[PDB]
Amino acid sequence: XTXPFXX
Amino acid sequence: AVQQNKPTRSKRGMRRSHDALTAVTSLSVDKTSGEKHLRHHITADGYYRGRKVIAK
Amino acid sequence: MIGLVGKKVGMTRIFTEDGVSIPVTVIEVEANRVTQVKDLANDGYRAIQVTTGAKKANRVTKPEAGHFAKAGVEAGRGLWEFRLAEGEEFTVGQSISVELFADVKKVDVTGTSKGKGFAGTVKRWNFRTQDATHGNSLSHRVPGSIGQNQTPGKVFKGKKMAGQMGNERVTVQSLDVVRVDAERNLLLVKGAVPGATGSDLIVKPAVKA
RNA sequence: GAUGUCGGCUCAUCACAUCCUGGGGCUGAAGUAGGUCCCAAGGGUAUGGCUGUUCGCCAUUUAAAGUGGUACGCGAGCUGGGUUUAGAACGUCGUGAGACAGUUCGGUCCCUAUCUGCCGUGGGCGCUGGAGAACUGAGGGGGGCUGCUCCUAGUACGAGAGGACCGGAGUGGACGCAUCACUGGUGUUCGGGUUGUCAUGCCAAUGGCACUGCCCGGUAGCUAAAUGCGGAAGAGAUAAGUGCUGAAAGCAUCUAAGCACGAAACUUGCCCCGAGAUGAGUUCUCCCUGACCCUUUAAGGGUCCUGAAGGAACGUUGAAGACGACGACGUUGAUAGGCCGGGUGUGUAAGCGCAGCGAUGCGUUGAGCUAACCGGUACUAAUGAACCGUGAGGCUUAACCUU
RNA sequence: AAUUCCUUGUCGGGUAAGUUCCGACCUGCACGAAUGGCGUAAUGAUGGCCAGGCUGUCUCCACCCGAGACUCAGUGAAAUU
RNA sequence: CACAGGUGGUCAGGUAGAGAAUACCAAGGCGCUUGAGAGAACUCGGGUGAAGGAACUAGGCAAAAUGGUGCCGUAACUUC
RNA sequence: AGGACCGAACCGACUAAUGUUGAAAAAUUAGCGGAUGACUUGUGGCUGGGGGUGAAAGGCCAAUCAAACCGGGAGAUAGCU
Repeated sequence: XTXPFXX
Repeated sequence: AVQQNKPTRSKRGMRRSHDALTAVTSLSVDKTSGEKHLRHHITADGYYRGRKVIAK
Repeated sequence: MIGLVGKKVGMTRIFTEDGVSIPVTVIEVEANRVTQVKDLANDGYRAIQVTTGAKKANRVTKPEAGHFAKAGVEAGRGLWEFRLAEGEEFTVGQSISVELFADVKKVDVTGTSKGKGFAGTVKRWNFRTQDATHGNSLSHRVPGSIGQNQTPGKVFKGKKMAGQMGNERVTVQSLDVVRVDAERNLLLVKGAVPGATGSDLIVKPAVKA
């Protein structure tokens, strides 16, 4: 949900 | 990272075909004490090549 | 023509009158005894089998002892074969000295290179090391990519990877012959040759020429 | 009920519409140097400034800094600058919440590899009696780059300026392999200097700890920046191309018959692997020359005697090694440790004496100590045995012994 | 310009070479005066840029000391299917 | 969880030191409940490095470097 | 004298690496900020869910927050799988 998995 | 299919019992057995243990071929016999022992190792009673190494 | 089997003694230098230092590898070439001669009629090709050095009598197996007995020569530490160039004739039991290289002026030296054991791609294939900083995560000396995407879908044969390095047959060609000492059974060749001290070396005249 | 994205890094692989090198036709090709087209994919094919950039511009190189495919190759290989969450501003739009493919600062990249694949390395069995070796080479990989200078020759060519083809020699760049003699790095297993502190009763002398306390040197090994070598020549068949003879077609014509040249491509030549090459090959050497019983009577089973060549195991081990493997040796013995001698390194030990009030200096003294190195030495450990492996090796046919 | 789309604007400085930076110019796409304008010493784990020193960040990696990885004995998971 | 975490007050030795920092120690308490070998790649935590010295990179990230006391000396600018 | 300076305890959390089926459902290691103050800390108390508190991030309110948790309406409804 934060850009790249899982940032 | 992980399997896509469950390996078979056959595949498990094949991998274990090299896991068998090997027994000692033979045990040496002390010339004086007469008991059997691993080659190049002292006997249980402290003998080695019939010399009666420390046994305390 | 035929070569000879020698032992790597070590490396030294030869000082010339003109103030030049020549790095030389000292090779001990003892008399090579012919143990078998092969011909087209029996073996389908021409060659000679030679032995050198000495071996413990108690450590020579009976099959090997019979082979030496037939040729009437003392047992050596090994057996090597050399092809004949359609103009060379040798007889069983003949001894070949280092004088064979009296006027050769250039030889090929073959031996077993030093064994490096399991080696990484950086050492084995001169792979470029990745960044030591700037965010690199546990990928400082790793190979990196080893292929392309779905299209090939496989790693190609012959891909350069980590593995055993050294301890294999290696030949160095066109080495100048510095000196031949029949009395001391020594052969000095400019430069280095494969293998460690005391290893077996095969010396043949340069094929390139 | 997820097929991770721009760029970079690492590692690549193929295509040829060829950037360089190689071979040619034409030229408004004198030469040098070019233009254009054909053949050719063997190898080679920049570093930096700016920007997240690909790209591009610029600086300076190079024989050349090729064009493309590979999920615009490659994040279960790395990165996270760009893009694309949540914070916050500027410009702009909106009354406002907010918004913009406008800008700006900040902002978690997980996975121990089952299978395929790949790089290495073993076990099993097979190859038809067993065993120890040396080979043949079907097949498969590696390698294949090129500058500059000099001679030919200031010759050919050219009004001059300028300036060769062909051929030969030398010396470099990049790349690859090997090696440690040299030059060096490393050398927490060698020696020394030195700070703080604790301890060995104390002095003296040493040891522990403080990143090896901090440092100065340095053996062996490993190693590059160190020093040796390599790309080839040659041969076969060709590509584009050039030809000879020669008809169809009285001529002409490189072609239809026949014949000769022709490139870094192709097949060899060079290096390495290689008989699981089940098409399992060849050569040399070595070992085994018992006696019975049963029966569904055969490539049959069992008992007794026998246990070879050789192997394995165990032990001491190696410039061999992840483990297996591989090599050396096991008392008829230098395999390892120790020991002896030497070398090397460090740099004048301790004790004692002398000089000085003392810190210290000097003599004994290039002393003491000294790892992996060199040459020697059975002092220690590598034990007699035991174990595995057998007892002449199927059938058919042919030629031979008894051509 | 934390604001400028065109745009790496133009010129100068700095560099062998500067889409960033600094100083000017003003054609302000779309600054502007308490949702403040323009200056400002000091302050800042704040943004951008340039120097000296320093270095394995790099050219280009080499060796060494330790903990894992590897082997033996004991114990003994996981995602997935 | 026999878990590298969290948890208020009190006591405060010696040498060096400005010090409750830091190093080595006293009293006292511990060696952290798998070991034994080997000395490959690779990963982790460190040491050293020829010549060059930011050529790295989005960016000097990381690393290296500076580091104490006394005296001397100390710019633009400034709200002094 | 000082929301003064350097720096332990103490309170914080700027950078990097490790870890990411971790020793740990946010920590470790090396650096880093404040450290007489708008400081920090023990004990007890008060504020309750469209409400609290908030030097303001939609932060926090028991590992849960653009409307906590527990029970109930309840087998809400689901033209969708």
